[PDB]
Amino acid sequence: QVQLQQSGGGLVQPGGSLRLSCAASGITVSVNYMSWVRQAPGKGLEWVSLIFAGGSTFYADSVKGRFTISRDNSKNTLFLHMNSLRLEDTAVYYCARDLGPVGATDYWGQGTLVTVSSASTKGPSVFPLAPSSGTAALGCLVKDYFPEPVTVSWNSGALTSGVHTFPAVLQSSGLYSLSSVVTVPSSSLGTQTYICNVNHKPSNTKVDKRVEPK
Amino acid sequence: DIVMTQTPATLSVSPGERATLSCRASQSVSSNLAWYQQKPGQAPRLLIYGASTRATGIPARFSGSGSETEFTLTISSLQSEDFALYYCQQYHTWPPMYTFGQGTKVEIKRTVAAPSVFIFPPSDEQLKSGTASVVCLLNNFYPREAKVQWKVDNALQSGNSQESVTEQDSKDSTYSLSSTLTLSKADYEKHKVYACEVTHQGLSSPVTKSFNRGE
Amino acid sequence: NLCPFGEVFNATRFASVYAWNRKRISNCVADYSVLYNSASFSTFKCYGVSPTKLNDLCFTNVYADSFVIRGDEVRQIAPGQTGKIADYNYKLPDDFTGCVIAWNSNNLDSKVGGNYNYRYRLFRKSNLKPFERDISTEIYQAGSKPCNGVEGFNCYFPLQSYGFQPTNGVGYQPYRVVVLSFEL
Ligand SMILES: *[C@@H]1O[C@H](CO)[C@@H](O)[C@H](O)[C@H]1NC(C)=O
Repeated sequence: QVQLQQSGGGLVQPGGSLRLSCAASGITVSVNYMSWVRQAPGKGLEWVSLIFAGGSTFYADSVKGRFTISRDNSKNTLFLHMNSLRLEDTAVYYCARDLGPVGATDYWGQGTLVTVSSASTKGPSVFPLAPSSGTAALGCLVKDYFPEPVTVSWNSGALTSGVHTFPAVLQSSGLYSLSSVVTVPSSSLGTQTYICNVNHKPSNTKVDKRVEPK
Repeated sequence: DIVMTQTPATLSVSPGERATLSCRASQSVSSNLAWYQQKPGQAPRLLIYGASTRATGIPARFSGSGSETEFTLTISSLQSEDFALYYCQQYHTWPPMYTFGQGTKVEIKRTVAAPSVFIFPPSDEQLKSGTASVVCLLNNFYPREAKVQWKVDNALQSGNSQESVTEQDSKDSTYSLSSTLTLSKADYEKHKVYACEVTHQGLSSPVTKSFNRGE
Repeated sequence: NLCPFGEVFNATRFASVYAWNRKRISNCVADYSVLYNSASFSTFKCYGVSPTKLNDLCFTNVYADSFVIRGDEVRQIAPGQTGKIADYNYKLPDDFTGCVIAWNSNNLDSKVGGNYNYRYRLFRKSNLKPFERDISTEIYQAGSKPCNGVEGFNCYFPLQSYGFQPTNGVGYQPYRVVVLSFEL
């Protein structure tokens, strides 16, 4: 079939090296224009490098001297060697076959994420958010953890309606911070108990925290 | 590089209506332009190439037009599966590179909805660590455009908060905003009143929800 | 005898870069110092020899290559260069001994609505040897499924036409190129 399966992504310290793979199916890498496109989290797409079928290699000005594109005809796999990584290079990297005016960039890879940071797997810190004075609202605060993700549920999944789990935010301390709230009728406050279930598989952290007003 | 500018940044359309997306190039790219659709968590998918040629397997409701510096992607009848991000791409500089537009988010349209504003003071378990995180919540509002102004004793706080917006809800198609005001425990007692101003299209006046430290 | 350079530079029609013309001239004399100071040429770079001292040297044959590319691709007509033109159309050797002449031809080769006569090779399995000419129009087999000379998916015509309009940018406007190489 026509497939561009990727691999090799993960966590890398700033300045180190990481090599990405782009296994091709049905499409011959050594006979096509093969490029590497990265997309910063929440930003647009950026072209990184490109190799010709004849062996010519071109790179963007932001990765020149640090990145190296290559291929292996026997395995039919495109590669990208990333050196001297920094906080810039943290993005989701795609590989794609390009056709210019004969089909543009038709087939893409599924994407492999490259995260560049310098912090071990720290467990989260779950703090409650008590409601104050129509309906009320309460939630939990999952602060200072690394890396993504953290799964937060309420009443072990028994409370689905009215829950909003916000995406994490990368604070300047390198760690993450996530918020999860839920609006409930103000009547069932003392009768119905609320417990948020925070799980952190990387650090192996499972904490249940009770939320109640002051 | 040739700069690609897409307009609008966000397009709110109802299913069945027509969606029109523009993309302007800083320099002439003739007809060397492509359009892509990208759903959350998925790779981009080619829709149009050569400014107007549909890719293989793309429904007939998609159509591209334009040349030189102005281009347009048109979805004649928007379907529920068509709500995603859309990117244009010039490849007149393809001999080596190519540039994308910043993207246009097509989302389900709905009536203006005012946000329910809640404010949460920092917990006691956190104050024992040295930091105090004040949290303000905007729940189930529309559109996404909503400004959150942190007032500490009626002093605007800049460079102190971080916001966070959710995707469109599956049933009400609204958003939820979470701004977190983090500061040191020492600086938490240097002030008294912690507020949270909220300006939104569904509010005739900016709504403020505040509290007093120790009340 | 004098070198018939007027038939090369002042030629009414130039060839596409994928099928670059070559004019073999048989040991003549010419005032190369006159061509250098001519304001008609916007690009004139010689390698391995100076432009003024060309009339002070001798050779068996001087080859006059001629083609048309866009402005941005003029920088590829040089030793040790890569790109769509240097790899798949016209390649100069790393030890090139000669000169590279080029001038804007927007008033000549650009037509309102596009002049699509000039073409270039877009697909090729490997780069070109120096001074190699590839004019094959066989359908480029990009996948494992052969093409049988039929365009389609993974089956592309290896040539693409230049879009030369007068309103194009200088990097995309047509530039006529003449390369002089010598043989001792
Ligand atoms: C082309 O012809 C003009 C006169 O028509 C002459 O001035 C010019 O030098 C010629 N160019 C060359 C390269 O001989």
